[PDB]
Amino acid sequence: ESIFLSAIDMYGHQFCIENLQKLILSETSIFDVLPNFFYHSNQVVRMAALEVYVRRAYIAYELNSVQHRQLKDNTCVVEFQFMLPTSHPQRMGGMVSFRTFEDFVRIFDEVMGCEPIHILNVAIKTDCDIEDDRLAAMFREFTQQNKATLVDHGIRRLTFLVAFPKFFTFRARDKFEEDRIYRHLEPALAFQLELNRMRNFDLTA
Amino acid sequence: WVERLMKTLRDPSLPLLELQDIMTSVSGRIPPNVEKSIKKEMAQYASNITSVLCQFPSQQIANILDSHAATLNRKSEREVFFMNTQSIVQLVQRYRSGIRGHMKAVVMDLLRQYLRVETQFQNGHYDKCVFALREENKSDMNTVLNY
Repeated sequence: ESIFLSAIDMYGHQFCIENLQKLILSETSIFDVLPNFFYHSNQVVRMAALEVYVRRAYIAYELNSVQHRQLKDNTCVVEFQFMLPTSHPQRMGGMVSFRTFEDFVRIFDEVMGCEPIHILNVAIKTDCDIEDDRLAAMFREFTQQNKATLVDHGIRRLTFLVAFPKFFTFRARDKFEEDRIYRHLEPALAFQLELNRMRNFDLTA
Repeated sequence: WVERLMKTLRDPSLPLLELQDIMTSVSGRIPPNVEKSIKKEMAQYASNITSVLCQFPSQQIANILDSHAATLNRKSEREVFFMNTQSIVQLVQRYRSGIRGHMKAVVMDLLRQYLRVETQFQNGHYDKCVFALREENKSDMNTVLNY
């Protein structure tokens, strides 16, 4: 929070940049803290936290063009343009946070106004009582009823972060909207760790 | 005027606009290699606007130009390159530390203007200070008048 909040006053002190880089490229996991910057109070720290989160999670993907976009309500969006160096070889993506659950569906069509090459990450503040079954049911309802991921522009996968972090991944393209493999794991690390070499096994994390 | 200057100097889009003007005004006499590289680098900078890690690629522009100068074509292909790139050199030198450093530099320079005049009229009466200036700037009285 020191790094993420001291950069905010006037970004570009020529040491804050390096400190953000350290948060990206340090050994210590900060994924137990980064989802707490839903807004926090500044509303600019959203931008910084999303940058660090995506850049640390998407270490393996080669990022080239990141940009911060705003709406005049509660919707910090960030778009990312990267490529795949050596794995199924140019995708695009983005990330946005919400509150409780219904704020997601409320402006779901607005946040999408940025081949299904798009990837969307969604982070939802529900800081109470891990209930994985209920969470999964709630997400399945949206992904089974609403097919904006196919008809708007094409999103390959939709990943929900529940706030330590509890990831739930849903692909509304070909298979049933569920993923038992990457439960509690962000599938951005699917190339960092060679999980495709396990077709012959049934795995439990 | 002050408020508008402060808003302008904190806008990340300023240095690239400057780059656009100085690069477009000189299309010829620039090697195609450096031209292409510069256009690419500034496009990347534009793509990263509104990001906490967004920084003006002054060093990278300087790097490609110094790479061509490291090749160092001789005999009228030397001087043409060093001269028709001077505007870019000035721009990158201004933004070595980013928009932050450039902002502080501008405001500091104005404060120095103040001191440049007002430290000469301390130490006594008007006419004495004027005579001091007259005896320093012997060969030009317009400087004295400006003070």
